[PDB]
Amino acid sequence: LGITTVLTMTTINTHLRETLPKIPYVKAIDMYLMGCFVFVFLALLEYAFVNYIFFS
Amino acid sequence: VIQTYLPCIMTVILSQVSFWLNRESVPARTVFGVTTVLTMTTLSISARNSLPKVAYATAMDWFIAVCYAFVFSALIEFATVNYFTKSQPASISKIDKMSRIVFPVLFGTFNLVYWATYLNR
Repeated sequence: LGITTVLTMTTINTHLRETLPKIPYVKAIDMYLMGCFVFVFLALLEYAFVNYIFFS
Repeated sequence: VIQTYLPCIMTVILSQVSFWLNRESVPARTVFGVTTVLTMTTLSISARNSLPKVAYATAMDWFIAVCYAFVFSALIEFATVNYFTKSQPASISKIDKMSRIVFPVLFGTFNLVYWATYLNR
């Protein structure tokens, strides 16, 4: 579940930003997308941490 | 019809087949739900290429959204049964037995209302 959500986030990043010019600075949706990516990445990392706490 | 509506209907039905797998087959149910949700996400993304950037939802957006709701409810059903089979062990199997018919019936009535609407509009 987590790896597929990460995959989908990385997929949509390009399918959205391809409609904008290659400016260097962050837009609103850049901040939003990286925030959501952080949440998804932590949702994945949580289970790895659960395995490390368990198998130790 | 063949480009968007049949893919959406097939995805919605493809989510509900997972209700016939046994509750203990966690990875299979999980992958059904996830993959069908991704299918709906990509269908929603691609449908937007057919139009200019209109700032209001169209009819096909309504249909895609409702099918997405059915898909995500199919995932939520598995989440609920997987929670209760551990938390309070069982009669919890009646959740599967009910959804297994209710979701098809509700999706069918949704279609009977939607198409009855926009063929007479």
